[PDB]
Amino acid sequence: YIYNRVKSGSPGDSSWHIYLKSGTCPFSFSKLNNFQKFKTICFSTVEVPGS
Amino acid sequence: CNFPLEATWHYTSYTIVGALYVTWSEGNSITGVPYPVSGIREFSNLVLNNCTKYNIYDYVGTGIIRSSNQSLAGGITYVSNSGNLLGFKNVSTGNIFIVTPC
Amino acid sequence: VQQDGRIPNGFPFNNWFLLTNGSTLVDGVSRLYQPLRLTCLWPVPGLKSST
Ligand SMILES: *[C@@H]1O[C@H](CO)[C@@H](O[C@@H]2O[C@H](CO)[C@@H](O[C@@H]3O[C@H](CO[C@H]4O[C@H](CO)[C@@H](O)[C@H](O[C@H]5O[C@H](CO)[C@@H](O)[C@H](O)[C@@H]5O)[C@@H]4O)[C@@H](O)[C@H](O[C@H]4O[C@H](CO)[C@@H](O)[C@H](O)[C@@H]4O[C@H]4O[C@H](CO)[C@@H](O)[C@H](O)[C@@H]4O[C@H]4O[C@H](CO)[C@@H](O)[C@H](O)[C@@H]4O)[C@@H]3O)[C@H](O)[C@H]2NC(C)=O)[C@H](O)[C@H]1NC(C)=O
Ligand SMILES: *[C@@H]1O[C@H](CO)[C@@H](O[C@@H]2O[C@H](CO)[C@@H](O[C@@H]3O[C@H](CO[C@H]4O[C@H](CO)[C@@H](O)[C@H](O)[C@@H]4O)[C@@H](O)[C@H](O[C@H]4O[C@H](CO)[C@@H](O)[C@H](O)[C@@H]4O[C@H]4O[C@H](CO)[C@@H](O)[C@H](O)[C@@H]4O)[C@@H]3O)[C@H](O)[C@H]2NC(C)=O)[C@H](O)[C@H]1NC(C)=O
Ligand SMILES: *[C@@H]1O[C@H](CO)[C@@H](O[C@@H]2O[C@H](CO)[C@@H](O[C@@H]3O[C@H](CO[C@H]4O[C@H](CO)[C@@H](O)[C@H](O)[C@@H]4O)[C@@H](O)[C@H](O[C@H]4O[C@H](CO)[C@@H](O)[C@H](O)[C@@H]4O)[C@@H]3O)[C@H](O)[C@H]2NC(C)=O)[C@H](O)[C@H]1NC(C)=O
Ligand SMILES: *[C@@H]1O[C@H](CO)[C@@H](O[C@@H]2O[C@H](CO)[C@@H](O)[C@H](O)[C@H]2NC(C)=O)[C@H](O)[C@H]1NC(C)=O
Ligand SMILES: *[C@@H]1O[C@H](CO)[C@@H](O)[C@H](O)[C@H]1NC(C)=O
Ligand SMILES: *[C@@H]1O[C@H](CO)[C@@H](O)[C@H](O)[C@H]1NC(C)=O
Repeated sequence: YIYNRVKSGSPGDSSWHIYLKSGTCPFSFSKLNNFQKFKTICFSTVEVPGS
Repeated sequence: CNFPLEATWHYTSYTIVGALYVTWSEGNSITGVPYPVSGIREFSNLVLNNCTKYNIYDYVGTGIIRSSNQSLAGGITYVSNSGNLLGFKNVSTGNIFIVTPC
Repeated sequence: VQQDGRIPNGFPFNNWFLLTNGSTLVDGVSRLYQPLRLTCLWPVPGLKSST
């Protein structure tokens, strides 16, 4: 997960904190890098039915 | 709540197509039926003498139903203290049925 | 109608139903909240379209 405050070139954006909240999912986003196992996944930035 | 409609090409790729949405509230006004019963004015079914699955006055289970006749004054449902049907009386008449686990 | 509106012990409730809002009882014993205390009772009342 990447928050590009650096895009401003002059990080006034350091006064803003933008991050993922605990979700509605049976897993934490940040822990998906542990040895978690799936049949299939797929990720989206837009609304998906059932997701 | 809903039921997603999914598509695949020989179970390699998977994608969502759409969904069926349903609302509801609990109660006893509407009953689902296994098939489009016709002709019949009032729907029921009773099979005797070998294993069946039954739904009888909301008791649900399996076993064998047999007819009998005893002077069972009182209501129409007879159960064990474990909540299982022992028998029932057929409402409109005095015939009684015995329910056993095959 | 008895004193305090009780229905006499021994009465047969020929057409008196228990009211419900959903399911019904078939056989058993329980405490209910039911419109069973009488303030009046009017036999063969003579109700007509002119009443
Ligand atoms: C709350 O509501 C209840 C729910 O309905 C109520 O319990 C019910 O009470 C009635 C009383 O009105 C029960 O009466 C039954 O009547 C049988 C019918 O015959 C009589 O009535 C006819 C109509 O009134 C008459 O025509 C007939 O009289 C004629 O014939 C006689 C015989 O030829 C003669 O002497 C008369 O002159 C006349 O000519 C007659 O009067 C009756 O057979 C029935 O059987 C019981 O008694 C037999 C004798 O003791 C036993 O052999 C049978 O084996 C019965 O006992 C069982 O039930 C008792 C009650 O449940 C238990 O104590 C016993 O332990 C035994 O229970 C076992 O068997 C059950 C299976 O059969 C099983 O489920 C149990 O687990 C256990 O295994 C009886 O008198 C009526 O059946 C009761 N109904 C029910 C469903 O229980 C209760 O009273 C109400 N509460 C209150 C506070 O009142
Ligand atoms: C299916 O589900 C519905 C779901 O709501 C349910 O209906 C509701 O039933 C209860 C019972 O039928 C009704 O609520 C109130 O019940 C009291 C009952 O009397 C007892 O309590 C008083 C107070 O504790 C005791 O003094 C008495 O001895 C009893 O023990 C009624 O007295 C209430 O009536 C009021 O309204 C009348 C009309 O507005 C007035 O004339 C009466 O003065 C009451 O005024 C009181 O209540 C007002 C409430 O807004 C309040 O502003 C007043 O100051 C005052 O205190 C009353 O009706 C409840 O209303 C019912 N539901 C609906 C839709 O009305 C059904 O019973 C259920 N059916 C079945 C079969 O289960
Ligand atoms: C509780 O107890 C009631 C007690 O009456 C039972 O309800 C009755 O069920 C019978 C079945 O149990 C209904 O009577 C007739 O059933 C025929 C059923 O088909 C079978 O039996 C015929 C018997 O000759 C066989 O040829 C056939 O293969 C089947 O095996 C119907 O076809 C009858 O219809 C005819 O008569 C009616 C009435 O005169 C006409 O309207 C029709 O046109 C037609 O000519 C018929 O209905 C009997 O009607 C039912 N009782 C009541 C009150 O309606 C309940 O079944 C029982 N409870 C349970 C769960 O079984
Ligand atoms: C505050 O000023 C700095 C200048 O004082 C702003 O950052 C510069 O903005 C100009 C044009 O608006 C860009 O050319 C510069 O290259 C910027 N700086 C850097 C390091 O890239 C800064 O945005 C101002 N910050 C505010 C108002 O939040
Ligand atoms: C058993 O069930 C079949 C249907 O499952 C029926 O043909 C047969 O008559 C039954 N009865 C007995 C006692 O064998
Ligand atoms: C009725 O009860 C007798 C009681 O002795 C039994 O022999 C008979 O099979 C019963 N069943 C029916 C349906 O008549």
